[PDB]
Amino acid sequence: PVEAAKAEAIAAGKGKLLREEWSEEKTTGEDGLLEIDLETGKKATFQKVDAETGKPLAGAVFRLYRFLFEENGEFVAERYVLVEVRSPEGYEPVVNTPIARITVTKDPETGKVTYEVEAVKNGASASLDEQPPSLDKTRKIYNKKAVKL
Amino acid sequence: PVEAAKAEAIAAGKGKLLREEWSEEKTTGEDGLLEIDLETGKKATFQKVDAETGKPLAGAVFRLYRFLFEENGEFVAERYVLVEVRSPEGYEPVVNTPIARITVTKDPETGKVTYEVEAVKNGASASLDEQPPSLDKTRKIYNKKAVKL
Amino acid sequence: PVEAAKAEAIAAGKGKLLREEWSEEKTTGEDGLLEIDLETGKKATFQKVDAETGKPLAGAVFRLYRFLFEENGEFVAERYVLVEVRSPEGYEPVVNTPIARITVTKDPETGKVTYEVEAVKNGASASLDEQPPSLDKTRKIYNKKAVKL
Amino acid sequence: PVEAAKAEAIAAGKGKLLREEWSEEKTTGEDGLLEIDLETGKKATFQKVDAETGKPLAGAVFRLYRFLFEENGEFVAERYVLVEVRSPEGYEPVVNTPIARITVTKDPETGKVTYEVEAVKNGASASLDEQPPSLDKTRKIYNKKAVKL
Amino acid sequence: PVEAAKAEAIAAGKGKLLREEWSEEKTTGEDGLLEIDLETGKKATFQKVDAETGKPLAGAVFRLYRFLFEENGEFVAERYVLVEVRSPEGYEPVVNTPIARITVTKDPETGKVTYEVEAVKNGASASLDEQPPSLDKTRKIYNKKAVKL
Amino acid sequence: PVEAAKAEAIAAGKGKLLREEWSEEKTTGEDGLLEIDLETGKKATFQKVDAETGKPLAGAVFRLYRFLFEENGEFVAERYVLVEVRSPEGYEPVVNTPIARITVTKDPETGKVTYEVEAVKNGASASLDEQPPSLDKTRKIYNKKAVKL
Repeated sequence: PVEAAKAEAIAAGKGKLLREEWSEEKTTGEDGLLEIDLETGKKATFQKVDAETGKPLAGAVFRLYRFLFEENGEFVAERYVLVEVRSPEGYEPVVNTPIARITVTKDPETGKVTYEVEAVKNGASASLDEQPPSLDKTRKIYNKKAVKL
Repeated sequence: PVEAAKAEAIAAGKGKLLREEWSEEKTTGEDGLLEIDLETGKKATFQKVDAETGKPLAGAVFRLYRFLFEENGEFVAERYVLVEVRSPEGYEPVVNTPIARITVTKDPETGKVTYEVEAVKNGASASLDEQPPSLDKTRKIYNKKAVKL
Repeated sequence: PVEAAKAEAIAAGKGKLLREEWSEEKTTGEDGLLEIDLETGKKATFQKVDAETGKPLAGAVFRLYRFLFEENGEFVAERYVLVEVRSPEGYEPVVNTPIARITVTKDPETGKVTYEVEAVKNGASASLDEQPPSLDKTRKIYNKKAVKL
Repeated sequence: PVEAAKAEAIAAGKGKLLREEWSEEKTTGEDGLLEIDLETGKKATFQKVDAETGKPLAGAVFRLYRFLFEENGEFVAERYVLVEVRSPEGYEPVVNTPIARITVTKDPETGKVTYEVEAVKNGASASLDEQPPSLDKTRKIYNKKAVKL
Repeated sequence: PVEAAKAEAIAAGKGKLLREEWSEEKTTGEDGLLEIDLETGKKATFQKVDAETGKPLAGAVFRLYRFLFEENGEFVAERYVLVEVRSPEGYEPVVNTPIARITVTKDPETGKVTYEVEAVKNGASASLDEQPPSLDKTRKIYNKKAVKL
Repeated sequence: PVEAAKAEAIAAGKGKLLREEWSEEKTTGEDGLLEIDLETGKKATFQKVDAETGKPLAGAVFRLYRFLFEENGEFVAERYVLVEVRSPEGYEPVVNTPIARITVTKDPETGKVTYEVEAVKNGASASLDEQPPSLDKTRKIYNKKAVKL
């Protein structure tokens, strides 16, 4: 979990680990919504939905890990990793699996904050949707239901 | 190992990682006993026994990891994790698997030290016994022997 | 990856984690060569070769992780871990698997730097060769090709 | 400066230094006002005034230092120290002198944030006013003007 | 205070700061005694006495600062610094002045703990006595009384 | 010393302290020369000379402190501070006084290393010369001799 999150958060190039932080475990409601507030104050929105019906799912537990890296001995990178702690009941198990990666890159020539959301390419019962990496719209997360009999 | 120990040690709520420490690898003797001395000076006792005969087992290697967390931006939590490095010879392999979790919670209203021992719910050849979480008695650890032919 | 590297780097005895560092991802060329420059300035040479033909392999991605440990509350240990990020195309997958461990032990009685290269005993499609642990010669790394049909 | 601020910020009891942070140097305007935003979002207001006429003073440079302490091995204390970097022109010199100390004590039994503002008892040309230690009103800071001839 | 203690604690050679810790403020009783317990468990004894009469002095406030240094990129040095926070009433003021320095040097060839007590050569109203630097006997600290009229 | 060096090294803007390092105490020879090797490998040259005769001075003790700062929550600043530990014998005392400040600013748009040497504006018996802030030439340091009778 914490290191798999760290491996997805580590960027390309020389680097150093400065801080490991995490939020509280959040439980999705009937709207399937997960609102994570970054340190900069921006809200990144995710939605846990059924991979077939698209119905929003309650009972899914998430946790957001925050990593601070020194990059190239010149910058401080802030990389977030969203982890699904528990899949919703009746759905295929997703225990401590990273889903999304958020990179906060501040423009050096006096620019505003820029956020970029990537997906973790790991075969699991849950996966982030495919969309241009920006915080404009809500990013869906699909969960495979466990078929009985 | 170190992060699986960290994942079991991370509590519920906002948190930050402050320190990662570990003891020396200890090898159980014929009494099967493992005495771990916490930073507070208290001795937590564990016993490696056969899951069927109950005989105490020698040759099992353990290591105790100590994690310091900042919880809710107000407290410093000290969470220990016992890890079995190597199962005893002739027994099913248990390599770098967390077994127990110890939480040191000091009462804020001028209270003494309180210790709470939980078990790691991970299907493995070794597992901690079931008992009220207190350092009153010795907590057994059961190991499954590898049957030949 | 990062913690599996940390588990191989942790030595025997009381210890504490001080720093986690990593280099840039390096891609082996047609010579199969991987030159890693330690903090002391010494060059450790590795070569990615086919486990059968011995041909040097290009396209393999490596990353070197550096860990600083306080050992026994008296010394500062510097332990490197070489990790293969991606196996060369057409070869069996080796994703984020530690391969080698390098220990920098400086002689306390005013001695020069001494380097010791061990191998990670984990069954994988890639493995370090067998040789006395010293930085005298190039240490080969064997990769199993994926046979088609 | 930084350590004199640290000495005023260190509380009574066992303690450890976790983080040293500081804000930007702020320059008082014609209103003499200095608005410092703590990490919790609260605004502590100070006013640089003449010790005799009471006129608000511009040109005074301040810097706010933030210290994180582990107290008694159980809590994380956040102690702020206001430092006057440069006195206003024509006034007696106050170079890198601590003035006020702010302690953020969060009630452990699920209570809101409580802030307490103390003064540094060091004989200098500038000094904080005397008032109950709370963030209800603006705390004045008096500066002694340099009389000519 | 904290940095003047750090300057006396910094040894000769390349070094790095790892941890800053301090004990509680202790107040000398009628016996003038100050018992400081190092992390290793040893007790270093000091006695605050009048520089002329030799009478033990009560009301003196002390604080022990503990510094952890990485020395020469090979060792972890533990350097203590005793600081007199307040001189006893009726005696010349000694505010936040370092007095003694304690170095814990563990023998590398499997030797026991060795402690060495030096004095801070700073002209002040209080000063440590002169004695071979070992924890065998109680080290006196002399205080100059303020003569009236 | 260490904090006075830190105060001169702290730049303008939001900041955080990451590391405090120092070199070995160096003693100037008959050439008065002091060669400090930064972490980047560049050599900054200083020369201790008499403020009147200009004769190079031996016996002066220096120490170079290195500070790593996080600036504006985006960059990692490396600020060096040269401190004169002891003035040469027969010269006015200069004990633990900062002299020069070196800032290593790497150009963000893929530029080489740039070094800038400032002087500490503190009235003392020793002072750095006046020259454009670059590592092109040797920067002299003037020392006032103590006149007898």
